[PDB]
Amino acid sequence: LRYDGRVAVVTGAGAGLGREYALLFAERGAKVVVNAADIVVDEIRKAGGEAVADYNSVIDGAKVIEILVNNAGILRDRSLVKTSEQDWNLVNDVHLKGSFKCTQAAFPYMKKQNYGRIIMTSSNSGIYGNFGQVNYTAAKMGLIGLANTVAIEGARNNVLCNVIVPTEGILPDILFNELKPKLIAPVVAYLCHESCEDNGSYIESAAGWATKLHMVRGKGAVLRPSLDDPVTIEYVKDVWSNVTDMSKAKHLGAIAEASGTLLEVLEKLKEGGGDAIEDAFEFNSKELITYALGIGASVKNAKDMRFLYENDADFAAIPTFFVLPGLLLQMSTDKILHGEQYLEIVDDLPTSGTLLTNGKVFDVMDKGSGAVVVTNSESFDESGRLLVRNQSTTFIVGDPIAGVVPLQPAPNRQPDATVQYTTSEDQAALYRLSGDKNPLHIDPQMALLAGFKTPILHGLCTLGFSVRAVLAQFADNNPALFKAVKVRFSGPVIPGQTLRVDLWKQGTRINFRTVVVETGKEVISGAYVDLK
Amino acid sequence: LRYDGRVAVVTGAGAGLGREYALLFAERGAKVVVNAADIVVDEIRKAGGEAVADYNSVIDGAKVIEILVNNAGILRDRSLVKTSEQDWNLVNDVHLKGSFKCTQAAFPYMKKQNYGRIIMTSSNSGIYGNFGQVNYTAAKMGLIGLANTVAIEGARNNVLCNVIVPTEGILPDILFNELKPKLIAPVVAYLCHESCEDNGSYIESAAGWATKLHMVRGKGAVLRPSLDDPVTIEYVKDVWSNVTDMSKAKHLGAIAEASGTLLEVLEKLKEGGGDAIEDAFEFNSKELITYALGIGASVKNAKDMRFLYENDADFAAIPTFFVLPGLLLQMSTDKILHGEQYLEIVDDLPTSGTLLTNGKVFDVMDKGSGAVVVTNSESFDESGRLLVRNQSTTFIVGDPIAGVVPLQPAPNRQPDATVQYTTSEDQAALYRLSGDKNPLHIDPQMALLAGFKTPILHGLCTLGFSVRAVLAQFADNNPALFKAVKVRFSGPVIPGQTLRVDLWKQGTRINFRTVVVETGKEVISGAYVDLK
Repeated sequence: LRYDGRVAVVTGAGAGLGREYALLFAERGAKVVVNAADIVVDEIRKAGGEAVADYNSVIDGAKVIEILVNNAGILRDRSLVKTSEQDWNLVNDVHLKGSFKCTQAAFPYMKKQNYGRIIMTSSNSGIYGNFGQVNYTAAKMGLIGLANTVAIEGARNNVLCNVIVPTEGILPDILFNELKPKLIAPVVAYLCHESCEDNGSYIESAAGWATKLHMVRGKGAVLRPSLDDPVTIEYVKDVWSNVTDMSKAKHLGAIAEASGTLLEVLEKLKEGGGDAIEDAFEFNSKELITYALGIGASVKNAKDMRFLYENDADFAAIPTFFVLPGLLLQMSTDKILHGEQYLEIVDDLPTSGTLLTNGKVFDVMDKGSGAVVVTNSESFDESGRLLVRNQSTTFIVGDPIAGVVPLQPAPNRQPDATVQYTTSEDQAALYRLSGDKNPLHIDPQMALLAGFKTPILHGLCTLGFSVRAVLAQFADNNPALFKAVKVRFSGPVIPGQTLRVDLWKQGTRINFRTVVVETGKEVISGAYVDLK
Repeated sequence: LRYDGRVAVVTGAGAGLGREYALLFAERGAKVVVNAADIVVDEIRKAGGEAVADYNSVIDGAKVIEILVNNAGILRDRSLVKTSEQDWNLVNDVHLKGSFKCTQAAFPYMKKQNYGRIIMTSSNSGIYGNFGQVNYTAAKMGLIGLANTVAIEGARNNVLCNVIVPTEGILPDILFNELKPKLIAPVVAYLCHESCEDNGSYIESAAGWATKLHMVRGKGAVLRPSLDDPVTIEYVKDVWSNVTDMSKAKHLGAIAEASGTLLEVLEKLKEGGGDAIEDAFEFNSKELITYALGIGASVKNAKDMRFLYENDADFAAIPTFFVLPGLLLQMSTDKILHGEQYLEIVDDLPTSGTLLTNGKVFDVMDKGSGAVVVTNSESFDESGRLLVRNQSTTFIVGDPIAGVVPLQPAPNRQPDATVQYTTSEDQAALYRLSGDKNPLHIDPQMALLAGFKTPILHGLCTLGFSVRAVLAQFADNNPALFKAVKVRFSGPVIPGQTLRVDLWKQGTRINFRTVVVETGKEVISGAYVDLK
């Protein structure tokens, strides 16, 4: 890996980092300008290489120019109140202004040639701050903003610009003896080679180790209940833990990205409001298979492999998996017997990704000794495609409007088919791993407090078993044929009990009901699956 | 939420952002200095408030001073080659130098009072870069490095410093009409209130929305095979995808953190070398329970609740769970019949966290038509406590040294106890979710290619069942009494088959063997558990 036919300019090449950038560049074929200087020139030459000396100050970069590594620097470390005009000025001049001048003078030559490699030297002191160094930390972070723009103005003509970040009392020998300039030079050298396509990077390096730094941005938070309200200081406070929550932080690539996300916020806020809920749902094959096993899919069934092994050619979710994002969001906060469920697949389903879901109360009813709340939820993928409609009906102890999906009673005749599934005693202990942690499905004491003699199976688990019976029986176990499910949860199932699913075929629609065999009791009623 | 007994200074308060910072501060009780100015003073006064005018330039901050929001600015947008002396200078002077001067003059008053709130104005242009703006982007990122140090020098006396980041052609009305200065003012106001303890923050805000930005740092990568080798450009290249891998990126709080991690790298490299492997293992109760169910723990057993429900007062891992970090790391790359396993718990086990694990080949042997590789692994928690020793022996078709843990043959007499466990047909389909995805435990075609007639259960799953028999039988199901396990995997188990574990008690040590009941064949041999 060489640098034949290349000219490199190193500022502050008299010593330290610069000096070693000089030697390595010459070592590997490049002809070098050492911007003190004479000692390095003669040493490069004697080692068998081509190089010229330069005595110019970085303020005067035009004469320097006539690869560019900006490395010259000075120190004038003072406290804040003790940092004078000359202190501020001389540090800002050599580091920031100087790098600008020198990059300025070199660029035309690099762009008209369609090849260029520029380097700025920043430091952790700039990145993090450091007591008693305002001038220097202002300057070295300034070099990052300089580079960010030099990178962009050079991009389309192969003129690239990156940032190198070279990291009392007594150090341990192993550390002190590895903190040497010779070990950082090759990172800089690689960032200045033809094969490198890095542009706008921050690379930290020392002691023969390197990493990349970049800025990330939190999800953040809207600062008013609606578009029709102002922003009050009291709201900013009440919402500050969300503003500064970095747990979902992301890196943006360019200013237009930073600018284009505001629209989304405003539109969301406008279409609905502050009485809406939002959350992220990450998944991969692991969660898909965990769920399928939770609802009884088994490798004893050849047709189930597709739901149980990620490398199967037909690997897919059982589509009721997509009740979870809606479910978890709606039970995460309160703004509770799960009584009815509706789920609509609207588009082809993926096998992984990061979903965005919303939550809105759709309808509230009054049933004497109780209230019914109908909650509507939509799930979208990362690019913004709508995947799922979730409508859930809850009863809170203690006339539906249009758009509330009604139940359909069983066709008054013998079922066309029946399917029996035995559940295991661990069915709920397994199903709850898909995210529904309610203690009444596992903890005897909490089940009792919720009015059950033993822990009961999740209603949505029983729905899972039922949709599986529908799909094996009427859709050849093809999940892409599933359109929608609607269900009333009408009774408790105990893990270990046996289910029978009664099915009636009526065109597109499979009516069904689910009975616990040992008691004779109905546990899913008024229910159907729509196929495609 | 008011600002009584507070004096605030706003630069560039004549218009825009500044103007509205002026009004809100006065609106809520503070007496204000509007640094054009007269129009704002008279308007603050008429609205019923106290404020004075100021005509001083930000370069001359001493006269301004006699809360500080630095907001004055200018624009001189030029291309890189077209940015002159006056262009660079005037933008750097008003933004960067000006903010310094003004913060400089105000600090003494804030520190000797033990109360202070300072604000710098940066921009996304600085943070990301923007074509044709070098002077401005250099300056606005410079303000971040300025603030980073002002924050630190003010911290111990309640003098806090934060950064506000206020975000052609035709915009949509909804966006254009919300991009107004009045909506950003309260974020700045909150960052300048007594209740706020934010120091060194970057807060982005616009259109009644806000988030926090911060710099993160990748795990990075060592740039040489050992401490005895130099760093070559060729190695930096070969290793560059690891250097710039941001998938494990973390935020550091201070420069000393950035500096203190280098030592660890050097020491690691020294103790061993480049012939070692490293990886991260994240877990919580979900993975713990997924694993316990995978090895047969069941809510039918009262003593198993502790392994199956996260809110149980005795919630714990079954300790063989901690074979996984070692296992996954060692099978992730090659640098394969699993023949023997050893696992030592060295310290109290947690129920979540992020583990660090290493991998080193300990011994290689030559067994005629095959080679034995003994691999050693250590797992540590986040603070650095050693939790696990993992020694695994593999056979690769086609004299052990000290420190290779030997097998111990069964005591020659009838077992003291026996335990029978039926596995389910889905045992491997479930167990593989704990991370061992080898297709031969699930896919018939791949099992065959690996020389098995049907998919076989993972050997480590069978070890799990066996240690469970040991713990229920001899340790009262107390996982904290488990010290170590050693095993030869001596035959295949098919999911659905029945296991019997034969146990012999001999003080601290429980010898055991595991037999498939239906065939009569031994599947775990030469094996023991050490208890505490």
